[PDB]
Amino acid sequence: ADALHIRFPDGAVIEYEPETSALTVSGIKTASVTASGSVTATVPVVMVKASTRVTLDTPEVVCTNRLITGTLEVQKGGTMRGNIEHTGGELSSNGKVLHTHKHPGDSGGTTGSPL
Amino acid sequence: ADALHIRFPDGAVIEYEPETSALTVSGIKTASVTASGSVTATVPVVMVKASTRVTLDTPEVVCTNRLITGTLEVQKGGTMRGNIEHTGGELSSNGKVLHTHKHPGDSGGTTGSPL
Amino acid sequence: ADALHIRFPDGAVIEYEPETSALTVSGIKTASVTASGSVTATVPVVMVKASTRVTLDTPEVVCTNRLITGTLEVQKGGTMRGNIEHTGGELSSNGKVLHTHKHPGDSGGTTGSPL
Ligand SMILES: [Ca+2]
Ligand SMILES: [Cl-]
Ligand SMILES: [Fe+3]
Ligand code: NA
Ligand code: NA
Ligand code: NA
Repeated sequence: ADALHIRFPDGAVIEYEPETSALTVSGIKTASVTASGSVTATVPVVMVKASTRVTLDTPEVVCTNRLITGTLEVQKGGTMRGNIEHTGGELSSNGKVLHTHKHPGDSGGTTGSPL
Repeated sequence: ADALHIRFPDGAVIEYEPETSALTVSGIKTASVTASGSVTATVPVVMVKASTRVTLDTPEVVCTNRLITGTLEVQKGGTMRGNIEHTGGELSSNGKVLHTHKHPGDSGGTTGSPL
Repeated sequence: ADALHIRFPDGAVIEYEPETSALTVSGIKTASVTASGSVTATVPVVMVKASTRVTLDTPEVVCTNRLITGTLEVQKGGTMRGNIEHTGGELSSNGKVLHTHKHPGDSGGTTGSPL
């Protein structure tokens, strides 16, 4: 056909509105999509507003350019290439702080912090 | 109308079940959505269970709060702010290990590792 | 029923093609899905091709295994565990470079860079 406009007894909406070219699904509890090949979305802007969590349960997540986050937790290691510029706190490894650490010196005293 | 309940000859299902408020798409090979503006999902929990890969092919991925990963690979650099606490292995740069590295000292010997 | 094949006056397509088991939504401007519980996608490959941005506006994004990115920006700190191997530039914290930094030594001179 030529239309999609559904109002359900639970208050859900599933429709397409060609005047504004808007596909709307609202008022549902769950959605799922199960496919054997691929799911693709091609659009300038993707917004996911998830008040609990977004889980990407996969061997690999690839971000092709920039990734921005508030906090980061890495569990099992990694690699980094390129200039990595840390500021605004301490970058420590096993308690040793990059910008402030000292060493025993070579003649019995202590070095200063990094120059 | 008021219902959406489709069973296809390939075994796929596309339906909405208002008793449980559940939208189900199953038994398909591929899905795609192509839009000129935006795609938005607003829901407490998003689960993506992808046995091969999730690719976010975009100039920028933004996580507004926490990001947790198993391993991390950064290809082209970055910035970090705030306290970054590494433990449980070596944090190295060009082979130099933050928590264990030593230097030639200022009078001919070698420093100890970081205090 | 047993079919889903819609052509709209704006040129949009919403259909399922059982010959190839392909669900297609195309030629739209916006889509949104609003749910009170969860949205789940289970499929080997997820592709998001977003010419402006992907935003995960959530307390927590979890990648269960590998995360790969071009650049990284961490705004508010974090933790890292496991071996983290940086190469191919400078890893600095508050201007102090892991692989090249020096210290005042313990007898009035300057240390060398890391061994
Ligand atoms: Ca000395
Ligand atoms: Cl010294
Ligand atoms: Fe040092
Ligand atoms: Na530490
Ligand atoms: Na290294
Ligand atoms: Na720095």
